[PDB]
Amino acid sequence: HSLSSPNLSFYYNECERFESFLKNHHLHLESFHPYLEKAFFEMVLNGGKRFRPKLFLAVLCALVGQKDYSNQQTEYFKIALSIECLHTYSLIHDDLPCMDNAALRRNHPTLHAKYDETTAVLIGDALNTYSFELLSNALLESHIIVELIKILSANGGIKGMILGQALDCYFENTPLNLEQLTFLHEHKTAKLISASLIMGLVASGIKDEELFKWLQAFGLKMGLCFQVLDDIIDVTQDEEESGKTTHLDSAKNSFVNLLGLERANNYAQTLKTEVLNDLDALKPAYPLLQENLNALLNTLFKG
Amino acid sequence: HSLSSPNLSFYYNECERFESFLKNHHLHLESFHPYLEKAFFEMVLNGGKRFRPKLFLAVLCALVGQKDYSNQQTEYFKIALSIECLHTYSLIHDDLPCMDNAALRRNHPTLHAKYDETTAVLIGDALNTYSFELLSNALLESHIIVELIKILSANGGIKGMILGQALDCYFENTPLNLEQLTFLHEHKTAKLISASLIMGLVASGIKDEELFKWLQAFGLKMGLCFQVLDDIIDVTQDEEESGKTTHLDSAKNSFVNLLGLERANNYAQTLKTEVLNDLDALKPAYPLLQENLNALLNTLFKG
Ligand code: DMA
Ligand code: DMA
Ligand code: DMA
Ligand code: DMA
Ligand SMILES: [Mg+2]
Ligand SMILES: [Mg+2]
Repeated sequence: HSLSSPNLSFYYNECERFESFLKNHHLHLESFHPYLEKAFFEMVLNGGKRFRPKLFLAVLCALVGQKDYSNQQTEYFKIALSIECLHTYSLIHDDLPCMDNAALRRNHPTLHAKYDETTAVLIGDALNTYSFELLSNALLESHIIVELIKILSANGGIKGMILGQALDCYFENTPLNLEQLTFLHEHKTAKLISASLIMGLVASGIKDEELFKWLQAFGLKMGLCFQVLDDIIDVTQDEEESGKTTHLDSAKNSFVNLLGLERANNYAQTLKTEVLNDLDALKPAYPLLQENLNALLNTLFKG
Repeated sequence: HSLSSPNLSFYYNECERFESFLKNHHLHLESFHPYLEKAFFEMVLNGGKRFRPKLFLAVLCALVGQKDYSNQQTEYFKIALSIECLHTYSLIHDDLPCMDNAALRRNHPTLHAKYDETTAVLIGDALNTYSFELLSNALLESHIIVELIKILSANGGIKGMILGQALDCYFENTPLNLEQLTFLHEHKTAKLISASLIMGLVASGIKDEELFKWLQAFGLKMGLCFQVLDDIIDVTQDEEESGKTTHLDSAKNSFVNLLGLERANNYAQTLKTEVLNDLDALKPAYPLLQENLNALLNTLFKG
């Protein structure tokens, strides 16, 4: 890392510490199944940018004082892991033969390729449910926990992430317009990204309705940008760099298919610019939060 | 109905009222998907004995006074519906082509037969997540809600229902012993049945650790009995009576395959007898609870 403020340095360190927490997270299963214990958490451990926990932590590390943060660190990490579990579950089900049929994710074989289809369906299911187990076991105030579960379940469920996925699959042959593809991407991807942001504020304990509505809106815009960049990743990166299977392009609905690569790059660059401009509005009122988010987004936007 | 006490009559009425609540439960989805709104709740509406909500209500109606119950009825019904949603999700994923490949459930076509495989996977996922949305939106005390989510997620997840399902599918060709099949059935089926029982006590607000441990143990024993009777249902009932596809018998692990029908009936009859005998221990201390559970189990055990 370069020359960073104490606040930003603290945030970076917590992201590393969360990765250790995730790596040392063991679930003990006693049964006569040969591999279920290992295969359950395998996809979480396999890799990932941890973008959503980083979003969660960016809000949280900036809003609560380091000493007040310290006692509840493990509990905050449980919440961050619950977001990652739900995200990982969606990846597993996304890669299914009946869905996107992918053989590789996070530089490793997919659960249905290594084991079988059934195993992949069921572990996806397990991680879906496990997200809420982790959340309910985090030792924060009860009303905070309830509110966190409300957010994760609304955004990750039928009105959010799943609507996006169902649209993506149903209209895989139908060419959609830009407004429809934007809607799809907002649901498929942006909903969970905005959830991560507002869950941070909720987990902090701080009442701030104005900031809540800001973070939620920011996440939808930035989450759309995230997916547009992901669509570009498919044609610009090989499997060794992306960690995941390159889809056969024209078979599905992406920004690159709709606009062509050159126009999609233009759309993405101007979307990036607006995202970072919106982030400047945080700087007077919430400078510590701006700092964390700006650093996270610069790292993402560099490639 | 026959001649029942006010308490038992109240319980019967609440079960009917919950069915109305479920039937009038609407989720509004605005999107350009032609059928997702309808298909989401379709399998819940299609039918079912509502055995698990009835278990939940049997505990709850008996433990809390009718006037104290009245104000929170809707909230209690949300919790009961969350159990049913999670149960329905497991049915949807159970019937998948890669799993049990069933064309019929609850006297209706399965989601993958009526729509497609992808739709079935995703709606199952949605109902899984939706269970926790319903639970977190029930207006009871926060610490009760957290505790309810803890129970439903532990028992319905990797250490419970899913372990059972993964065992069932992995060892579909391996013939298991009686101890192994019992273990499988306890996880696959009994875990969610015992959850329904203890969730009732938790939802009531009453601290009773002795009753908690009793209900949990009772549910594992009775839930095993439930699955043994279900195994017998496959060979004794046609599709019009069961509402669901008759599996091709010897291909999987059931009590009928392991013991043969005659021995399985003997095992089931003596299991039933022990269940009802265990229920007699409730009668001095918790007579209202005994009454509700005994009536529910007599109805189930009659066929
Ligand atoms: C919706 C979408 C783009 C999922 C892939 O997410 P990601 O780029 O965060 O992958 P990972 O979690 O492996 O970092
Ligand atoms: C919620 C979720 C997993 C969406 C996947 O979208 P995608 O198939 O475009 O993502 P990827 O390119 O990472 O498979
Ligand atoms: C594990 C198992 C036996 C599932 C079928 O449950 P059920 O007999 O309660 O079916 P339904 O929910 O349709 O009444
Ligand atoms: C948790 C769950 C749905 C288990 C199904 O067991 P099964 O396949 O024996 O049940 P059914 O005979 O109802 O399909
Ligand atoms: Mg994909
Ligand atoms: Mg089945």
